[PDB]
Amino acid sequence: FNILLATDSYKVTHYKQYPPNTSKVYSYFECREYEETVFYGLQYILNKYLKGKVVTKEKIQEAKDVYKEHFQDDVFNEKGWNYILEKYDGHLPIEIKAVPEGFVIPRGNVLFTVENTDPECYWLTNWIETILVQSWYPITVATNSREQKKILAKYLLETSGNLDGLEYKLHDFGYRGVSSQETAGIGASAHLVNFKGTDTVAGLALIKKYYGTKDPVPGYSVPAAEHSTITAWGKDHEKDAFEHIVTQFSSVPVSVVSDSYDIYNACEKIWGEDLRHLIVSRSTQAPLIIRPDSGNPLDTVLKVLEILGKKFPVTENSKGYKLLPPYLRVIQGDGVDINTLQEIVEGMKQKMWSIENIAFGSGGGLLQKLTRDLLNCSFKCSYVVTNGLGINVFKDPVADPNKRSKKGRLSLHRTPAGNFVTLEEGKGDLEEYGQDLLHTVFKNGKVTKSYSFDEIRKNAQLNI
Amino acid sequence: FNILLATDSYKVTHYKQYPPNTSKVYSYFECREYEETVFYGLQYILNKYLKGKVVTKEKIQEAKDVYKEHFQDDVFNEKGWNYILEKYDGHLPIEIKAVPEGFVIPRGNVLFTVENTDPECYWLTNWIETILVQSWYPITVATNSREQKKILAKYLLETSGNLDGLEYKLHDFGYRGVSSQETAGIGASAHLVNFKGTDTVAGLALIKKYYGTKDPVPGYSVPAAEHSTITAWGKDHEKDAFEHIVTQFSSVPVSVVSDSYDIYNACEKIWGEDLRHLIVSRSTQAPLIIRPDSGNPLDTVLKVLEILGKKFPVTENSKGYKLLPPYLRVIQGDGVDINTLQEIVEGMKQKMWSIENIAFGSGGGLLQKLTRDLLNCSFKCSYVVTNGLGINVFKDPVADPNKRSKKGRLSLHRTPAGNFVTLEEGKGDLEEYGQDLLHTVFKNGKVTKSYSFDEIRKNAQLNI
Ligand SMILES: O=P(O)(O)OC[C@H]1O[C@H](OP(=O)(O)OP(=O)(O)O)[C@H](O)[C@@H]1O
Ligand SMILES: O=P(O)(O)OC[C@H]1O[C@H](OP(=O)(O)OP(=O)(O)O)[C@H](O)[C@@H]1O
Ligand SMILES: NC(=O)c1ccccc1
Ligand SMILES: NC(=O)c1ccccc1
Ligand code: BEF
Ligand code: BEF
Ligand SMILES: [Mg+2]
Ligand SMILES: [Mg+2]
Ligand SMILES: [Mg+2]
Ligand SMILES: [Mg+2]
Repeated sequence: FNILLATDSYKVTHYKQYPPNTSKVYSYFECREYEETVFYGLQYILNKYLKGKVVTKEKIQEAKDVYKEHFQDDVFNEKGWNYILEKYDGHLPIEIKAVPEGFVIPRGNVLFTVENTDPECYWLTNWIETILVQSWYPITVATNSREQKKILAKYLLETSGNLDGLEYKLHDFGYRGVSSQETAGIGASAHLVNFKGTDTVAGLALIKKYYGTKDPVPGYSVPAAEHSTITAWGKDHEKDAFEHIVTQFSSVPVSVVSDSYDIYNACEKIWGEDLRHLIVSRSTQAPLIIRPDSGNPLDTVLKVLEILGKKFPVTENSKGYKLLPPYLRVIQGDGVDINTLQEIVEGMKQKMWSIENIAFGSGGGLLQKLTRDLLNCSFKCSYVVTNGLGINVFKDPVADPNKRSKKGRLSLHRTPAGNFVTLEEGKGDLEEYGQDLLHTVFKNGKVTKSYSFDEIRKNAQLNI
Repeated sequence: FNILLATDSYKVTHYKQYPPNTSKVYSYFECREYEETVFYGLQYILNKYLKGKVVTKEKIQEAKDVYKEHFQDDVFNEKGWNYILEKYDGHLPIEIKAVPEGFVIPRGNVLFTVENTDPECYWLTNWIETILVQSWYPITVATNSREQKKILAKYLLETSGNLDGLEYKLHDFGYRGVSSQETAGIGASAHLVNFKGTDTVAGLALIKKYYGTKDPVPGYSVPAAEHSTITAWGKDHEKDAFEHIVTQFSSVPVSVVSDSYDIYNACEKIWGEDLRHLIVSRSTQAPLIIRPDSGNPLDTVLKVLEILGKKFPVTENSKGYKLLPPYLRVIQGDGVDINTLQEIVEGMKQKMWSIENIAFGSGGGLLQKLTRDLLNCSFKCSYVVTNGLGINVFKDPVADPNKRSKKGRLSLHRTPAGNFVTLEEGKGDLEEYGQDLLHTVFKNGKVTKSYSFDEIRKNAQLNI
């Protein structure tokens, strides 16, 4: 990895475009006006990519050679990079202040600020815009996952009177559905801010290396079938496949995909009659988890529940909702996103089924079908020093008021009613609003303040 | 990186679920039934993740300890992985056959097959499903980027009579808007299959290392401003910023973002009057490229062109379309995806503006707003040998015939009309359709067949 080659190409030319006599460029990130966002993932980027000796003679030469060919021209700021190598032994003269990881912040507030600590390095602040803005991704996954947690909490509480098992109700299925190995780990770690169930193994190492937990691992799985393990037995032998698998995993929870040929027949005839004796004997700690995986997600869940409620003893919980026996549960892992998850839990409640009966698995919906535009994540220059005088800078495009940026030096505060406000134009220095919530997390090549994964989960909790 | 920890958790339990005495699992990838897809990116995966000694005593021990805690149990196949280390020096006993990279193949055809080459490693075929399925991402970037080229080609030909400079008409802006560094390199490389203009630098090194080009680099950029480099001058000095920047880059193309406060004023008054003398003196090889960046994409482009058409000497080309002078162009890089790209060029044609006048930048729409479901990318077991008997396997869910999978040993063929057909159930062996078009690209830890980025580009060309 070479930080000199990890920026937008045009940024290589910006050192020639800023006003002459500029000693400071100060910039910030917001989720510009999903009304509150979980701030998570910066600490990964600081440690992986930004800290320590990030400039060498060799990286400067490599970048010089690449850009000469890429631009067909000599624009690369070799002198500038060489200055960092010589003066700071290749450590970035940059200060970053950030809201603590896990904090839940309303849209349109400063989440982090970036400035150069040496007047020579005025061009560096926005050099690293590209890498820092990629923080949009763990923010958005963390945020969208917690929004699904809110829906789940709401309906579980209404239909059952409590929140037991909430943290295992949305399982990460997204390893194959994301764009790379690196994305898989980052995305999976972001979902684990809110939940404990994951099949995206990549998230575990990332958390362990960059954040840390008191517990051995941040996330858990159970044995589960896929279509190749059912279909390999041949179409006439689905029953043999189910029997083999549940007997193999007789003492732990086991998920068994049941829609290879006909989900309704598998529920009613195979699980519900032929193998019923191998199900009713299971423990509460080792249920059979039937997994439908096709058809309209709502229609299918409701029909599976209807089938099972006719073949197995249903109870009615204290809220008046129907409950399968403890040895039997359902996971819907197909077509799951925040919209369809809401549609399913609502349709269930309508039909008097407890949300206790159901869990969800989500791949693409959870980890891939998200953009930097969902929370309008943007990084803008708001303050510069030119000729030793500070000036408040911003954009305000005529045809789009929603692209207006903030002015001057920024700080984030609690309001008297306990909300948040971002103070502009260095007004936080007036101290009318208690103390700035942004803390220095990076300064001059060093990570200066870290958060464990345990503190992040605590910060990101739901109210209730 | 540890391949033992690079699969969906459930697959760790699958070796216990297959029928007893299974010696072969054979699987395949297709873009299940955007009618044609560019096959690109498997070779990156083969080289980075799968080839060579990918199993060591330490990776086995690492995986063992992680899974013990992740499953709260001993499920991990320590013995099977030890067998691979001991028998093959940690090289994967796997054969992969694939269509050549760059090939443009209709939906619902076999793209690659995977099978184990040791009866003991029947469980390994689908172990590596997760990692290979991520090939969806470069396939989908390459395909959607090629779909945009087809639109650009059609309107450029229609408005101008030729395709000159088509390869620079869609510029990659998506580095900040993807989910990771790795993703950035992968997606940017996929875009470079069709085009030559990129600001995502990460794409260059990936191509150079994994594919190779004749040319020093596969992609090019030009100097361009961002809002920080305009706004840093102060709102009253937008002219000084513009003058400084074009004068710094007087002899190369320069892109100047012009919407910081008022795009229409910037075009009509600042570029069209105050700084006009510095524009009309520029070379054809060094145009000013005005970049609007807000407002309704189509309405803004038309209005911008209308403004410039009144301030600068417009000609009419040989097709009857209006053309700006050669020292002046426009690039629209806000809100660009394949739908809005189509709307703008069509709206331009309607107003008699040559597509020669315009280029596009795209970030999220190009590299991030895409999922594994856009081309329905799926990997399925189609053939197993159990007790020495080969059997053709598939799924066919009742409520979704679009999830039906293919049966048996597969091959890809030309039809007599020169189209593509995928033959099932070993029927390729009958020789009635000529030769299988898949080639062995990986076998037993070695990459056995390879393509340069130049062969890939040539394979991925448009018919035009
Ligand atoms: O939320 P998603 O990204 O869809 O991931 C979840 C789906 O992924 C797996 O199957 P896959 O989609 O690989 O195959 P299928 O379409 O044939 O079920 C799984 O069985 C779910 O169906
Ligand atoms: O296609 P996209 O992924 O949107 O990327 C392209 C956009 O990104 C950059 O600005 P940015 O979006 O960072 O800030 P802005 O929204 O204030 O223009 C660029 O100036 C384009 O507007
Ligand atoms: N455990 C599962 O059911 C699963 C399915 C697909 C992808 C990931 C996990
Ligand atoms: N060169 C550009 O205008 C650009 C803008 C945004 C991101 C990348 C590149
Ligand atoms: F494992 Be199945 F084809 F979703
Ligand atoms: F660089 Be601008 F804020 F799109
Ligand atoms: Mg599935
Ligand atoms: Mg934007
Ligand atoms: Mg912009
Ligand atoms: Mg699917």
